[PDB]
Parts: sequence; structure tokens; C-alpha cells
Amino acid sequence: VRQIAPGQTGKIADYNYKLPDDFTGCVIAWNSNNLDSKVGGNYNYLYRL
Amino acid sequence: YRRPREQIIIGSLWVFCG
Amino acid sequence: GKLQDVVNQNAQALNTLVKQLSSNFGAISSVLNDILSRLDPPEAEVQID
Ligand SMILES: *[C@@H]1O[C@H](CO)[C@@H](O[C@@H]2O[C@H](CO)[C@@H](O)[C@H](O)[C@H]2NC(C)=O)[C@H](O)[C@H]1NC(C)=O
Repeated sequence: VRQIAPGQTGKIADYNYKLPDDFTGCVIAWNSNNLDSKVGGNYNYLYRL
Repeated sequence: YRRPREQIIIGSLWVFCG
Repeated sequence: GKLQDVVNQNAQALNTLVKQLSSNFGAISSVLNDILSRLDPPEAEVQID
């Protein structure tokens, strides 16, 4: 979540969602473990690698 | 793509292109 | 010597102008390709500027 920001480098920040260097706007983040996670593991989410 | 600064006043130059 | 100084001063100003391309001006390199082939784009602009 720290890596969704302008000028960041890495796996997801460059292969999934790259923000512009002069990006204007806001980044929203909040905890979702108690709703997005289920017993046995949740496999409904995919990311490019 | 990268758009010219003339067409965008406040926003970022880069626009959705996927 | 009156005519020689004009030739000397004019050529000395061009030699100084070209020799200014081998300076860093507070950056990390003078060759521009080195900056663009060693650093990521977000921090390459500040070195180029
Ligand atoms: C809009 O539709 C066209 C037509 O399908 C797409 O053009 C194809 O793009 C793919 C990959 O970019 C190429 O492999 C094809 O050769 C292109 N032509 C055709 C006839 O398929 C275009 O990519 C689509 N654009 C968007 C934004 O969806």
C-alpha cells in the first residue's frame, strides 16, 4: 500500500498500476482484513507478475 | 499517452490508455 | 596585436563554451546518456534539470 505513489518502483507499481510522476489527486487506503479475508484463504484476486 | 499541457490545466499530463 | 586579440578572444569564448559540457553542475555525471542509463525515470529528471 505504501508503493501506490508517484515515482515508486517495483513489481506491482510497474506491472499493475503505475502512477504518473506529476500525478495529482489522492490515495485512499483502509483496513479490510475483517471483510476481504475468509477462512481457508481467498483466491478471488489476481495480480500480474 | 502523454497529452499536451495546453489541453490540461490542473490534471496530470498522462491519461488512461489501457 | 589589435587584430590578433579579436581572433584570440572569439575563439577562447567558444573553447570555454564547449568545455562547459564536461562539467556536472552539481549532478552525478556530465555525459547525459549515463544519467539516462543508470537511474530510474522519476529521479532522472532532477539530475537532468
Ligand atoms: C479497439 O478495437 C481494436 C479492434 O480490435 C483493437 O485493435 C487491435 O488491438 C490488438 C492489440 O492492441 C491487436 O493485436 C489487433 O491487431 C488490433 N486490431 C484488431 C482488428 O484486432 C484495439 O486494441 C481496441 N482498443 C481498445 C482500447 O480496446
